[PDB]
Amino acid sequence: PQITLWQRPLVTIKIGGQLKEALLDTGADDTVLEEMSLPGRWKPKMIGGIGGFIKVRQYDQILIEICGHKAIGTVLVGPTPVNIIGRNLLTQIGCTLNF
Amino acid sequence: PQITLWQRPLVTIKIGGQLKEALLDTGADDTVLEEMSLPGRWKPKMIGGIGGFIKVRQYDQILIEICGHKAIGTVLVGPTPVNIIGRNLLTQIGCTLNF
Ligand SMILES: O=c1oc2c(c(O)c1[C@H](c1cccc(NS(=O)(=O)c3ccccc3)c1)C1CC1)CCCCCC2
Repeated sequence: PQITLWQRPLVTIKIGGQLKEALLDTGADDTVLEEMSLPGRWKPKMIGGIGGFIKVRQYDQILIEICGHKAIGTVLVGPTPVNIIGRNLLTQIGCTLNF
Repeated sequence: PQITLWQRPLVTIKIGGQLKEALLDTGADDTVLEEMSLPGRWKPKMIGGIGGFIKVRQYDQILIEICGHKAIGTVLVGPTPVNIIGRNLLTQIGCTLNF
């Protein structure tokens, strides 16, 4: 579809059988989500934001559906203010900027 | 124009007669710039994100040139790690997100 930016670009995602809400963020390289349980083993990571660094748990090859589109890649879990969909997954669904 | 997201979406902007490079961010409500001097009165504020809150100085009605287009709007000045162009200026040059 086409999304204008007069209000926050929020979308529904289906992950692990449940529906959740997330923000489409072109400035982020990675996808970051709130504290939840995921299958498999994990590895550690530090990412910096506008207010400092945070430690996160990294999970690879997770399936996640965004507005009917399917993607499979890395997802990070940690203390974030909202769920974030970043460039790593925006490229899989073929999303672009237009002005 | 159409921009892909295989790499970071960086652009050059002109403010206060100074050249700067910035990141197009659909997730940010406002525009936040690194510590610099601007003319006028300003009000202190707190904005939060990944990692916590930061204190900034808010200036209103600042003119900015972004990739050939003029725009007017609020600008927040403070210790952000990188220059960010948010939704309040992006809407003014009619940028949309498409997939
Ligand atoms: O915190 C972040 O860290 C980074 C990026 C990013 O897009 C954010 C976001 C952000 C940005 C600007 C202002 C606000 N604060 S706000 O008031 O505009 C806001 C508050 C809550 C929710 C959304 C927006 C929040 C966070 C919401 C996700 C990516 C770009 C590069 C910078 C470093 C990483």
